[PDB]
Amino acid sequence: PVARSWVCRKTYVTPRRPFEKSRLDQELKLIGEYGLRNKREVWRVKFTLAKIRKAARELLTLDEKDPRRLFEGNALLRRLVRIGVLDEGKMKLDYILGLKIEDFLERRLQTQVFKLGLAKSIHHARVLIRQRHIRVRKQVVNIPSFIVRLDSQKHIDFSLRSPYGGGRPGRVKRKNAKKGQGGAG
Amino acid sequence: SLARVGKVRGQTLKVAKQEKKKKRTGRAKRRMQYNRRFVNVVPTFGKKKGPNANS
Amino acid sequence: MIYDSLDYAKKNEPKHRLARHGLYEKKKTSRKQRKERKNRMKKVRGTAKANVGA
Amino acid sequence: GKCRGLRTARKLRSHRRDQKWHDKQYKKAHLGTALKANPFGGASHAKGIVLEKVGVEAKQPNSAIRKCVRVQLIKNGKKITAFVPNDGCLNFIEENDEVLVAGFGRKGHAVGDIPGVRFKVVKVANVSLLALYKGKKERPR
RNA sequence: GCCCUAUCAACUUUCGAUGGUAGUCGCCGUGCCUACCAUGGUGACCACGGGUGACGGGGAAUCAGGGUUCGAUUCCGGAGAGGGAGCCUGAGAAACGGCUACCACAUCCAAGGAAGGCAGCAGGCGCGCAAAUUACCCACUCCCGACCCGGGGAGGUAGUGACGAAAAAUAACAAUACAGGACUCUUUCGAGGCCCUGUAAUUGGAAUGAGUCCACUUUAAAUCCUUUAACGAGGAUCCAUUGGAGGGCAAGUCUGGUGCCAGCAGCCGCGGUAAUUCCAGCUCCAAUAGCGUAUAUUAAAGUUGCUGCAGUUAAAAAGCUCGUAGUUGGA
Ligand SMILES: [Mg+2]
Ligand SMILES: [Mg+2]
Ligand SMILES: [Mg+2]
Ligand SMILES: [Mg+2]
Ligand SMILES: [Mg+2]
Ligand SMILES: [Mg+2]
Ligand SMILES: [Mg+2]
Ligand SMILES: [Mg+2]
Ligand SMILES: [Mg+2]
Ligand SMILES: [Mg+2]
Ligand SMILES: [Mg+2]
Ligand SMILES: [Mg+2]
Ligand SMILES: [Mg+2]
Ligand SMILES: [Mg+2]
Ligand SMILES: [Mg+2]
Ligand SMILES: [Mg+2]
Ligand SMILES: [Mg+2]
Ligand SMILES: [Mg+2]
Ligand SMILES: [Mg+2]
Ligand SMILES: [Mg+2]
Ligand SMILES: [Mg+2]
Ligand SMILES: [Mg+2]
Ligand SMILES: [Mg+2]
Ligand SMILES: [Mg+2]
Repeated sequence: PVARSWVCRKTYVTPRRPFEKSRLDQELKLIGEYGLRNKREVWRVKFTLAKIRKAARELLTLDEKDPRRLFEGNALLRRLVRIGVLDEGKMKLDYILGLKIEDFLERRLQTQVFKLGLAKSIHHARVLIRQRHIRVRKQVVNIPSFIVRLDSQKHIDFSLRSPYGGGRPGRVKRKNAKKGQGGAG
Repeated sequence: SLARVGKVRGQTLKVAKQEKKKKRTGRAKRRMQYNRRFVNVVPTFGKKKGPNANS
Repeated sequence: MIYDSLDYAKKNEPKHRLARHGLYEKKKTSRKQRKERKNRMKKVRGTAKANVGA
Repeated sequence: GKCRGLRTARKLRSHRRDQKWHDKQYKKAHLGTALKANPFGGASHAKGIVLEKVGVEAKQPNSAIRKCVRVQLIKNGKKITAFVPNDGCLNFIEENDEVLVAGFGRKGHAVGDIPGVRFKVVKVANVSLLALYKGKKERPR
């Protein structure tokens, strides 16, 4: 009689044929390029795109002036424009069908860290966002699966640096009484 | 027969295993794999071997 | 909340919070030694209920 | 189909309802006495007690003597030929112990070269056999 | 408006079965039951009788469209407190954390007698392939009462917890030690670089937590998380396994042993003195904090076929006509 939720859902589809030779290549360039840690993030993105496409391929099944299609396709294009993939001049529900995987990977924040030149490499990115060195719009960010608010913003808010001066004691204050007073003098 | 039990494993030549550097894991393994496939090497001549083809 | 009156505190404020500042002593016996005191005070009818506990 | 009327439903359904009984996977799994005569009784594992160690020849091109263990079960009292998978792991099994038998994997059917042996061995005396074989664990002495 | 069976085809009826009349009981309507008369009622459109590892429905998993299988389990509605019958108080109970007896199981005894029911929360015994703390509290949501004020193992918070599901570490860079290339060249080689990729256990001081943990905070009392001071890693030893490398199916004709022996292998297949398949080294792969092995199962299965199967020789049309139900019937 407890008061809980009981609601979860998987978000990655293992494929059907396991050992195609050509898929492991394209699904290796989509790892070595955007600096990923496994294949689940790939399957997770392709399934979120399949959800977008299959809903659109249910609405294009409908005639014009469908009161359902008007509300749903028009708020769908709002949900894609505000994550900034389609051109806002191109509010027209035929360009959804020409939408590849890279339209979300380019909008990952790990690439906008590489492209905004606020880093060195791509693999230096995940170590930044691990080490609490950035923020977005005065809100600290810890995750490279955070495409959010396409109108974006940079770092930092407030962080006082002292990692090695507040490290080894200036490299000065250690040699006072260590093997010096108790030996020769 | 039931009286030849454990002949070969009992009578192989036991050699100690080696002791070397650990293999990088995580994304760094995937990165080294990306590094040995596309961006640096070219198809040189004739067929393409396997990556273990010590022949 | 409000700052209105010192005396409305004990009137419309729960007693776990008055004792943050400190105005309310609680009990010192748990509920396991209260239920067994109660049931041992349920076997007997008469004056001597007060006679058997603790 | 062969009849195609508008109100011929009790002919179709009382024809399919008979001709389903001539399937093999429907008759073995669904109602019938296969779940009755399963030595496990419709489950995936069973404990047992060893009574003897025997070997079985192999069939054609092959020529060997595979190793098998006659087991009597707990929950019924029947008798099973098991199988000792790995090399030389017969020498870790002593008489009158308990073994945990798992089905082989072709759904109660003869496999490979071994004539009529359904079931295999997973654990011995509550010690996992891959560790007793490798060396991570040791028999409780 | 329902699951399997014709190796269940005829059933019910002075033992109320189907109806008429007058009554009794009961909250009211009736064979619910007595008294008197009549002989009828269901059934191949599957009655009757038997099974069910059957609790029913809201719904869950896979799915083109059709559908198959699962719904013991937090919501609604019924049934039952070892088995069966009986009854009090009370608006309302055939109640069991209420009583009266039998049968089965069972306690204390001075041997005269007495008392009991976990399929309530915890926890043991047992059976098993198979499933957690004899902890804390009325503060939250709510319920009971004579009632602002006392209670509630209903309930809540913690402990166990790899059923499963989401997010996410195990490194990042720079200098020149070696190769490779479009770019300038030079008849090639070299070199020259508006841009390098990197490769070695090469060297450099970077940038942090896991952990350690004062102090708040959180909470009825505490804890985790969250915020922070001091602390805290270069083979950063603060170290990633599980399976496999004949084909199907990604990937060694590498080396050393046994020599149809021991063994692998879901299937074809390997082993008899040079084994790419065995036991081991080296190397190599796929998934990664997860992976294999069993079993139940759905898709693939147009190999159960209404959409959508076959019947000359492969499995397959009664030896032949007649014929009541049934199914379908010209303008
Ligand atoms: Mg493949
Ligand atoms: Mg048809
Ligand atoms: Mg065979
Ligand atoms: Mg029900
Ligand atoms: Mg279909
Ligand atoms: Mg089906
Ligand atoms: Mg109810
Ligand atoms: Mg009674
Ligand atoms: Mg009752
Ligand atoms: Mg009671
Ligand atoms: Mg009892
Ligand atoms: Mg029960
Ligand atoms: Mg109360
Ligand atoms: Mg309760
Ligand atoms: Mg936990
Ligand atoms: Mg916290
Ligand atoms: Mg295998
Ligand atoms: Mg191997
Ligand atoms: Mg395989
Ligand atoms: Mg199946
Ligand atoms: Mg066929
Ligand atoms: Mg024939
Ligand atoms: Mg004939
Ligand atoms: Mg004949």
